[PDB]
Amino acid sequence: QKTYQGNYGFHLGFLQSVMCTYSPPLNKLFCQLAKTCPVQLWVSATPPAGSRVRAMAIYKKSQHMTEVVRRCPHHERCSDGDGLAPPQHLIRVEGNLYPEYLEDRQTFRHSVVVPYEPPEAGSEYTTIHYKYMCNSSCMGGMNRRPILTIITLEDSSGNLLGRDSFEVRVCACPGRDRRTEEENFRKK
Amino acid sequence: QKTYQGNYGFHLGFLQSVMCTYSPPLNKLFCQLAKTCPVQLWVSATPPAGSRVRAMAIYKKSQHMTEVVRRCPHHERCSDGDGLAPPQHLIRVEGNLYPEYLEDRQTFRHSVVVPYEPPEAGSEYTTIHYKYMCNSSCMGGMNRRPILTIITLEDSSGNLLGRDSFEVRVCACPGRDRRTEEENFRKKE
DNA sequence: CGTGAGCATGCTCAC
DNA sequence: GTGAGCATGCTCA
Ligand SMILES: [Zn+2]
Ligand SMILES: [Zn+2]
Repeated sequence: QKTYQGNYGFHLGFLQSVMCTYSPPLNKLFCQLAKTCPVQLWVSATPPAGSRVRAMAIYKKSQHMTEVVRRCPHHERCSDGDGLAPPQHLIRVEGNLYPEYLEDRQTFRHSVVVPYEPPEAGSEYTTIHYKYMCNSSCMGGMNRRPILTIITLEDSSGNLLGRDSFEVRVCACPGRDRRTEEENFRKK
Repeated sequence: QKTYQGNYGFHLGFLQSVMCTYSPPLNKLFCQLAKTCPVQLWVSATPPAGSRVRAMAIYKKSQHMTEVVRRCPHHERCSDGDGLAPPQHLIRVEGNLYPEYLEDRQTFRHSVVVPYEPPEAGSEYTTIHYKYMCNSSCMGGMNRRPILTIITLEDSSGNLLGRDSFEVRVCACPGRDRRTEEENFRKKE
């Protein structure tokens, strides 16, 4: 997808380095099922009060783009809910008291929204912890299809203020697969 | 709880083997998902009328024996129904007009019973076609746990007249895995 | 119909 | 827990 730093210079950042690892040249996150991944939110200017941060997954390949990304039938019933996220949601937020799990009434896409909070004292960014509740390979779900996670900064009214994204692969061996995908990578 | 021929010499045989292939030394059937496997029903003397044949799967390993063998959530919902077999049943019967899919309300175990039919003209055994609707590897299902299929010959009152059983591995490459398991089995020293 | 090599990807098991 | 190697479904010459 195409980014939109917008008027507040909004963009993501990732801690360097397993259970979670980010590849810059690929701008792809590799992580294990249900493991927390910290994502940094950077702005050049403080967003208006009441701004929100939304996370959503969409299939990368054009031919799958219209299909809603949801958990596979096995994990959807594996009883591992936190009492807040609906079972069919792939993406969950950890360490936040006000998550909102939504489903678009038109597209039926799932998303989890959290309030935007300015960086703590001494920091240049604010961190949000995300979890993916299915592997990219789960049958009846992502089915080995790569996805993109779209992080959008919106105002209290739900208007787009900024947007960024990264590709993600939820798998058993993040470190192994990242290396495999980086050496198989061809540029131009 | 043990194979046994009974008053009718009831035992199983298998057309010999790939899609579907049996290994005598292993007494194990290696087949592909949803592919028909013909198993032969042998008897020393014809059993009474009203006799039926039931098929049931159970996990081989003791620490799994108590868990019901059923289809994984993905396949249970993958609309491949045939209009009769409940969607969660692993074993289905092919080419038989009236199979009966039951679920023991006490053990919750699935089984499919079919009426017993004497061999055709010029044959010594009767053949029943089964097929498995999940791979042994299905996550949420057998999850790589080996199962045993138990075929029982019972009369119209449900009384056991004989029993037999074989191991089964439903997989993508039956020939590759049969060879591997037979190779590994030879290592009994 | 019918072949076979290599790989993708969750799992298991020594050090 | 850390790297090696296996188990097992899929892709495609
Ligand atoms: Zn899943
Ligand atoms: Zn299955």
